[PDB]
Amino acid sequence: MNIFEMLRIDEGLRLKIYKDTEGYYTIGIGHLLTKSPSLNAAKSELDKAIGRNTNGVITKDEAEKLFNQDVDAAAAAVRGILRNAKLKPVYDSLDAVRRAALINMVFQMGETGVAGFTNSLRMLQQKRWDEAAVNLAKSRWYNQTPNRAKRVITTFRTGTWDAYK
Repeated sequence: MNIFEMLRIDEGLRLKIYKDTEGYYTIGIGHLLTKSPSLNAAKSELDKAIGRNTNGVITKDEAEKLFNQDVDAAAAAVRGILRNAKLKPVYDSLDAVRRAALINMVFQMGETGVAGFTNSLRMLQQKRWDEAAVNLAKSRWYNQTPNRAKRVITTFRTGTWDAYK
């Protein structure tokens, strides 16, 4: 098991532009294209990504390509996140699994959502730090996609993959 797997399990895999839960323009295994309105916007977005006039269609490879980047990036966010908000040593003290969920939770957060968390994080404390996490996954996925939200916090709160297993 792993973060990849885990996200493929949580995100699902779509090759045709759709709206997510929040009604955004998304694609693949999470690829948020755009928050707008007009598809076009999102389509165009897709186009520069891919670079080939997809017209809302992609391929497994294509998708897999976006994915990896998305992941490496969440993985990167996470660090910076607790980089700030102080509590860096927490980032370091972490283990695989916790940290995987962390990556999950924060993927594919986007500056605005990112910002807040950091706040809610600092303003929390070295020991409290944890609940903002659980807190953020809740809300992001609660109401709408609660199994996911459950799957995460657990994994996060347990350091065990059994949940996704």
